[PDB]
This record gives sequence, C-alpha cells and structure tokens, in this order.
Amino acid sequence: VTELSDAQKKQLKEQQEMQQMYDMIMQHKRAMQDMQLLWEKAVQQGTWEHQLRRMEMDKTREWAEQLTKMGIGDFLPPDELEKFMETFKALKEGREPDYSEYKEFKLTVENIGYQMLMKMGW
Amino acid sequence: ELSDAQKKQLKEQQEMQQMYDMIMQHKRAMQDMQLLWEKAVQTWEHQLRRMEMDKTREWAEQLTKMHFIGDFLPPDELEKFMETFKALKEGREPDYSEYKEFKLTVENIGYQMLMKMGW
Repeated sequence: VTELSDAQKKQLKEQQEMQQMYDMIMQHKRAMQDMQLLWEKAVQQGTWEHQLRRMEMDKTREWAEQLTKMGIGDFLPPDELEKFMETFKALKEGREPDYSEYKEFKLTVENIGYQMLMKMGW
Repeated sequence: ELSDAQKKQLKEQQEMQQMYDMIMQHKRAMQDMQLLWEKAVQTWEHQLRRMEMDKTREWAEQLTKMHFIGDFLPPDELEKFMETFKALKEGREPDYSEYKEFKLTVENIGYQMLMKMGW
C-alpha cells in the first residue's frame, strides 16, 4: 500500500496487527484440533501417544515463537516468568519438559495470546 | 424508535461490553491477590492462596451462568476440569498444579467467549 499519510500508516498497521493476532490464534486452535483427532483415531487402534505428544509440543513451541515476534514479562509475575522461560528453553533445545509443566506452559501461551488480542481491541 | 437491526447491534454491543468488564474486573482481582500474596512472602500466604482459589471458583461459576463448557474442552480435559471445579466447590484443596491448570483453563474460556462476541 503506497503513499499513505502517517495517520494512515498507523491505523493500517494496527488493523493488520490485530488481524494477524486473530489469525494466528485460529491457526493454533486449528492445529490443536487436528492433533486431537489424530489421537482419537490412534487410540481407536503407547509409542504413538508419545509421538503425538512431541509433535504437539513442537507446535506449541512454534506458536510461542510467533507470539514473541508479535510483541511479556508484562504478563507474568516473577516466578511464573522464570518457569515459562525455562520450559520455553527446553522445548527450543528439543528436550521434553515434565508433562504438567508443559501443560501449564501451553495454557499460559494461549492465555497470553488472548490478552494480546484483547489489548489490541479495547 | 430503533429498528430491529439497530436493537440487535445495541444488544450485541452491550453483551460484549458486559463480558469485557467482567473479564477485566476478574483480572484485576487476581492482580490484587497476587500482589498481596507476594508480600506475604516478604500461614498467611497460604490463606491468601485459598481466597484466590475461591475467587477463581466464583469466576468459573459466573462464566457458567452464561453443556456450554464442554464446548471448549475435549472430553478428557472436561473431566479433570469438573473434578477440580467440584473439589473447589466442596472446599477441598487440589494439587496446586491441578489448580493452576484449572485457573488458566477457566480464564482462556472467558477470553474465548469474549472472542466469539467480538469476531
């Protein structure tokens, strides 16, 4: 989009940024649903559940990477931040965190995603 | 005299703004409990933690008043969610990692219903 005023560049970047935050949240929701059905069908048949788990963990790490580039200490109190970053680190290094902390990290990532969308609206 | 289409806009706008308000007020109440709990950490810290769980439990009852929660969780996640919810209702104290995940799940459900209204 060429020849915008400064006013126009500001409105448009906000619109597109809200829209991308939204689309990414729906993408992450889509991919999680797909992982879900994959597991519902594998159980309709042990080593599979751990494979699906690792695939899911990598998609969650990706979505967290996307969120970082969209913006977070602003969202977490000190103790939660250290744990969040630790788990993020293990996922990045390809290690497998404790399942309960992975679940906590995943919910936290989705939680921050929503808070960001909410700050862009409103 | 508003038209039918205009009443619908007005009603949708109010329900959204009412949903936005309740989320913001719950968030601020969680921020207060977090701040008070941090200063209990330089028991009382445990007592502030228990009231926080109660405020989460109240928030979850509030959202439910608006069947409709199994819309957000696959049936496995649904079961754990209701066990923790029922533990809280009955005055039991769950595993703290069981509570944290219920807290975050409750919150993400609130964000999702706001999101449905707004998009």
